[PDB]
Amino acid sequence: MIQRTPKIQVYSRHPAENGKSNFLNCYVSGFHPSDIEVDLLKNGERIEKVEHSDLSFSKDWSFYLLYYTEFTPTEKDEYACRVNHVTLSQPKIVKWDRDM
Amino acid sequence: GSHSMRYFFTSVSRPGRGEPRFIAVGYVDDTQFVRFDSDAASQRMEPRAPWIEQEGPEYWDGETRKVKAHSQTHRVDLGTLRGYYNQSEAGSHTVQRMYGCDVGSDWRFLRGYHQYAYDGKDYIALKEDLRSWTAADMAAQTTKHKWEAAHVAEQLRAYLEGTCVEWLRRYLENGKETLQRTDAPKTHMTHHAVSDHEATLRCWALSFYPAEITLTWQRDGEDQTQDTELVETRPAGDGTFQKWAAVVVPSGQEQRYTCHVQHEGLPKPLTL
Amino acid sequence: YLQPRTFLL
Amino acid sequence: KEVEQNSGPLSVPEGAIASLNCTYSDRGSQSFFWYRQYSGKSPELIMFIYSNGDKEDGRFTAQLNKASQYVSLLIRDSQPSDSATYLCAVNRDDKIIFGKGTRLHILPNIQNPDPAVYQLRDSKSDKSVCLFTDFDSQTNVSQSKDSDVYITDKCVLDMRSMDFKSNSAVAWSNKSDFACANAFNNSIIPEDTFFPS
Amino acid sequence: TGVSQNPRHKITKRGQNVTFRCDPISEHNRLYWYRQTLGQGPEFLTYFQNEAQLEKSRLLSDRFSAERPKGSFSTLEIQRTEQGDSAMYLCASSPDIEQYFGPGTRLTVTEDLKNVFPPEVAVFEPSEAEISHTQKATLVCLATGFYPDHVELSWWVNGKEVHSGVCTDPQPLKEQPALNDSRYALSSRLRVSATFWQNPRNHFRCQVQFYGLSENDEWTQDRAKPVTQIVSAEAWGRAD
Repeated sequence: MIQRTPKIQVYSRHPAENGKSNFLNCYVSGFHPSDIEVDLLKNGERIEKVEHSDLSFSKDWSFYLLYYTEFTPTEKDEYACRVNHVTLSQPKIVKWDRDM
Repeated sequence: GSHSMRYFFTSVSRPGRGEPRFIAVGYVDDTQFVRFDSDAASQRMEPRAPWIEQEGPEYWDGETRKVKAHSQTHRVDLGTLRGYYNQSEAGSHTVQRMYGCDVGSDWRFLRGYHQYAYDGKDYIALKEDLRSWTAADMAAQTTKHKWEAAHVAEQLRAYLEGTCVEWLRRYLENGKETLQRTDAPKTHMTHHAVSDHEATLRCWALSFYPAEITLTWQRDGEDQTQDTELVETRPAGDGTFQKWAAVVVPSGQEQRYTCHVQHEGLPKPLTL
Repeated sequence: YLQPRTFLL
Repeated sequence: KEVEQNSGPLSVPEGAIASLNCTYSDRGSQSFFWYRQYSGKSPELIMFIYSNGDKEDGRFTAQLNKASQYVSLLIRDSQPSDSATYLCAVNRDDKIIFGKGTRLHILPNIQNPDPAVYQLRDSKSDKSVCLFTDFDSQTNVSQSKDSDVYITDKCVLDMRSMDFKSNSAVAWSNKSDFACANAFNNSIIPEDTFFPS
Repeated sequence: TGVSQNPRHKITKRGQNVTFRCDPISEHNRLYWYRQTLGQGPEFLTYFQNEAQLEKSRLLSDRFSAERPKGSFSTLEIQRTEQGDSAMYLCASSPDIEQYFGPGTRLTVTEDLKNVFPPEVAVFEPSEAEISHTQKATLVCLATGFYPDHVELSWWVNGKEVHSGVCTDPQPLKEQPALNDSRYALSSRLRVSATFWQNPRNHFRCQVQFYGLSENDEWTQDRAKPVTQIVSAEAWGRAD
């Protein structure tokens, strides 16, 4: 039984522009098995109105999902992605950097 | 350019928690157009792109009837594979399946695929010639022998060479504005400095479709795959994709370096 | 368009 | 109908080519079979075909055309054991849907017809029967307008008969005003038909 | 070796319940039930994959119910049988799509078990005119007065079943066509050389196997119970 730890990318659909609404994305990929936990966080509190794409997989059979939420970036607000997976000793948190 | 249709199926046993999870998803190239999820309210096959909604009741009843059959058959497969590998009922186990067809620029059959994985590893696959099977282990031979005896490959080949090609063609014509588009990448660059000695620059490719792209770095022409950072191409959420590449080299001298984007929508290889 | 036949493993 | 076969009982002489065809309604079908069913028995598979083109197997040729949704079967050098109902079968999902079937009759080549009508009497001695035999394969027998006299059709022959073969039909009634001279007078019979006195 | 079915024949009073059984080929995960009537193809009834019933013909009545409890054998049951249920009930199994059929159960539904009669069998000996005219001798056998319409006719010559020269009708005919209760008739021929018939040492027996009532069935009348049985008639050669 192979296990594969997820790759994780936090990022915005459009160039981040303070004030203007956008979408915050969390792309988790390359993982196996498929039970995964993904939350989008605003100042460390999870956003409820998140949705995700349908589970699929790549040539190598590892899974990928996209979680996303409508959000209006600000300068003080911090956004994060929290992922948990059987291959993680602890939940992995990846903060949103608007230049990545 | 080339096109493809693929279906992706995931079946996950839930030991001691009842029926297994079944997810089915269908793509034309990089655009998902249908989904079925055993966990969702509808228990139908559902549209996921605008151009499939015009299909009528017979198509949806039929795709629903078939997706439930794939489901039933994968439910039996999970029990069979547990038996083949003498695994206990305590563990969760995953069967994955992909099949579909590519066509070329002429929209004629280019290749077919039909392959299974169990617990992440290859189990059995239709060979390129569509007439023989690669079986990964001694348990997968049991399936190979069942399928050779029952001439499964010939039936599969008819689906992949005829029906599949046929319906891909129909989709590509109904999703003409969506599917046959090309979005050139919106390029740009960013400059930062981690220190005085070494500064970082980032090549940016945004809003492009199809997802295929290549970002390479040149120091008067060579390839700098040392100190390189390429992220996997990623979906923007609106049907387009993103990607960026960045390398760190001595500050002040960064025009000996240049970033070359190559994508189908860009007529000549844009350099920056 | 799904394949109308299924094959047991 | 989901599966349509050529209509009417087919009659083909011993040694000729019999030919059956079939169309199916759903273009997504992938599995195609020809089944044979003897009169009192169950469907038995004779061949399958899954790709476009021709499949040869002994005296049997199947053809499949997916673009036109057409299945055929050719039997060359027809034996009497080829007399059966031929069933075209096509998959709808993971089950087989059958057509209504085409009956095939292989006719013996009667090389010296001598149509006669013989009177047979019982060995115990109710009725008695008229036997119309030795006619060629292009005579057919029709039933009485008598509701009180019965007529079998062109006697089907056992498929393992040998040396020399022939066709027959019987008729019978119970009442004294009934003879063989006028038994088959509602069927059309050769002018040379022997009526012994 | 093969798909098996029981019973092979079954007569049922209209209104009663009947149950057929089907033992498929043990490795076949897929099992099917069909119905067939004379002059038509097998009509699809239901489909099992292991123990789960996956499909049912949209026209099938709730009087029909099929089960395959442990994914092996299967039973099909009809409740409150009516006359339109009479048909051949076919079982079939498959590893994938190719179907392998059992020998069927042939069901007859009639208003009263007192409509079931065995055949009377008569042999008619060759005409002398045919003898002198062709030097061949045709015997005729007539099974008459029976219901339902399935009988099997064989010819036995000096203790041995013969096929050469034998010509049996494919289907029986109805003696009273303007009646639903109609009893049937069936004919057959055995043709030999004139010399073989003229030998009085030669014994000819027409044998008709009738399928009738089971042993369980309740017989209500004075006449003999019309059970599954064989009825024969015979003749000996005549030198004349």
